[PDB]
Amino acid sequence: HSKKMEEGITVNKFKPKTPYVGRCLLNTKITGDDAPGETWHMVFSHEGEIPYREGQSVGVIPDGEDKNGKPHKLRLYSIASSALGDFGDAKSVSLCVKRLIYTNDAGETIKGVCSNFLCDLKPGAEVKLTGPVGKEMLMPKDPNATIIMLGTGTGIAPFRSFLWKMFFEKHDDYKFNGLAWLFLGVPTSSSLLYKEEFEKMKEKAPDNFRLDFAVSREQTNEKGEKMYIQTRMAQYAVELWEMLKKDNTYVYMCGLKGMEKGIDDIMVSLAAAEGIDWIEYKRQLKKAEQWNVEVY
Ligand SMILES: Cc1cc2nc3c(=O)[nH]c(=O)nc-3n(C[C@H](O)[C@H](O)[C@H](O)COP(=O)(O)OP(=O)(O)OC[C@H]3O[C@@H](n4cnc5c(N)ncnc54)[C@H](O)[C@@H]3O)c2cc1C
Repeated sequence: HSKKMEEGITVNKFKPKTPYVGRCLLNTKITGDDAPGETWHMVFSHEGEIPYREGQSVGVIPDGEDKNGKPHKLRLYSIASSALGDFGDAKSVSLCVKRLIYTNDAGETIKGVCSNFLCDLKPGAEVKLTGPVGKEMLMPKDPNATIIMLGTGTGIAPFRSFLWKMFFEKHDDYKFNGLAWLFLGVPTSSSLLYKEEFEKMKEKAPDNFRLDFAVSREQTNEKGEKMYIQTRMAQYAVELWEMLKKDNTYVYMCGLKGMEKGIDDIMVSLAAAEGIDWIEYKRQLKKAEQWNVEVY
């Protein structure tokens, strides 16, 4: 029994030993110059060979060899385009990639392998893909579901996937009529990803879509606290709490591993005020497919 759209999904049609070789169509930097670190939206051609669904991931094998002459290990990326894709023909796949740069123990700058390879791609370059992978983050079957989406940074990718399908496409068997509520936490305004597409979706389905941003370094709450995602959520504590108690409410969380703790921290308090132990309630939601997590 699934409450999610699990029927007929494809998984691992392509594998690390026999990846699908697609080509880069476009690669654009989607963060502003201010932004701490860059994020790029890149689109690849797959000619219909990767039949993915919204919520899934692909694996990427960056070109080159590891320190032992073997091929690099794959890295996973949530797909950021809906199943029809950014061109609406089902033949392309899009990624949202943050370029990883750090400094090691000796103070030397180190570029992360797959992220820099991807962010550096030029239209026409080839890229090795595996997958599709994943079941955790598939959409609910119920077209009148209340869907709450909590993302940080690149974790916006699967919710973009969802939202294109819900609001930018016409489907013969699916018409969303519920309430979708996205919270997106980023550090700067220059780090807001796809804001312009979400603003058009809001205009289109004002009654079906709610939108909240948490820009940590630029926003504060009354106490004067930094606006983190849990910080912005708390401002709607009563409402969210109420939503969580309904059977047709589904929560999805995606992004940096850290976000999980601060959210559990708000929730623990909301629940206890009600005589509810968050740890057990959360476990029951996870079991009923209502609390869906992918952090990395
Ligand atoms: C399910 C899934 C979905 C994902 N979705 C996406 C997505 O949509 N977009 C995206 O950008 N990424 C996403 N990722 C992350 C992605 O898979 C890669 O891990 C990321 O792009 C970096 O890999 P890389 O090859 O560039 O880095 P690597 O060359 O693998 O470098 C990684 C290593 O960097 C080290 N490191 C990182 N920061 C520091 C620091 N400050 N100090 C010291 N060491 C450091 C850690 O030791 C780590 O093991 C996802 C991961 C998973 C599991």
